[PDB]
Amino acid sequence: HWGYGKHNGPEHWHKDFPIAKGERQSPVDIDTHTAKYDPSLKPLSVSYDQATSLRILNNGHSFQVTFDDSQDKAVLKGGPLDGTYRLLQFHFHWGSLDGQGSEHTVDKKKYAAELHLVHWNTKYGDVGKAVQQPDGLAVLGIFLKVGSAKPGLQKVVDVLDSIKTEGKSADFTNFDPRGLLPESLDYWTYPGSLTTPPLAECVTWIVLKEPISVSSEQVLKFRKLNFNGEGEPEELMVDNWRPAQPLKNRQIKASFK
Ligand SMILES: NS(=O)(=O)c1ccc(-c2ccccc2)cc1
Ligand SMILES: [Zn+2]
Repeated sequence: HWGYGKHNGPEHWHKDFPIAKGERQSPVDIDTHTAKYDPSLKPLSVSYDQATSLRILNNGHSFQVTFDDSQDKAVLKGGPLDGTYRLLQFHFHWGSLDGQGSEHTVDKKKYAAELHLVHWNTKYGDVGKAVQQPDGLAVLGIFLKVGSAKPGLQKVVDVLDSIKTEGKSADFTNFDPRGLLPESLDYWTYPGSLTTPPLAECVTWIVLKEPISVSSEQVLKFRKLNFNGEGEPEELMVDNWRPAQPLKNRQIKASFK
């Protein structure tokens, strides 16, 4: 199946998922001088006070923290969105070195990593239905740069040796995703897609302008994870990012002047 190496990486994905060459693929480069300020954009509403985390999982392409989405516990609203979207999971994309790893770029600048908080539109009832709709998901993207440690990330870092290889999972209850957010919720937004297969064109992307800082020790622990399952030749889970895709007939809008 698909992955991030020479022979199964993003250049190959269109063969099994031909929407890879579609009209609203993600990620994209955010040209900040071309993105237009929209004064009609509302502030984001991030309501995570009741978030209920469940598990942390190595899925062979990232690690994921999954939440209870059977109720409106942790929801994203406002911004460019109409309706309520429930937080299902978050995961990251990162590099083998600090100068690459993010999926979106800002004036061609690459961050060391990128956090994706994945939400689905409750009017579609479940995420499987939502992925089939052009407004089915909203992914909140947050850049990571290397500098000071992010204290709200360390509980995640602490447990990664227990899910080194594909298929391993662990209890990861009582995690507060509010500890991963930057101060500002100013954002860019465009219509796009999932950045891994099935690459469905179902995502309103909301990318925050302010990155969070993480320490070199924290990102080091990401780079120690493995794509392989246990017992297979060890291939470090690094550079699990899709490069920027053609913007085509899309405009990126900014919530801030
Ligand atoms: N990297 S991402 O754009 O935030 C992403 C989120 C969810 C999914 C996904 C995969 C399978 C079923 C539902 C959602 C894929 C990519
Ligand atoms: Zn992602």
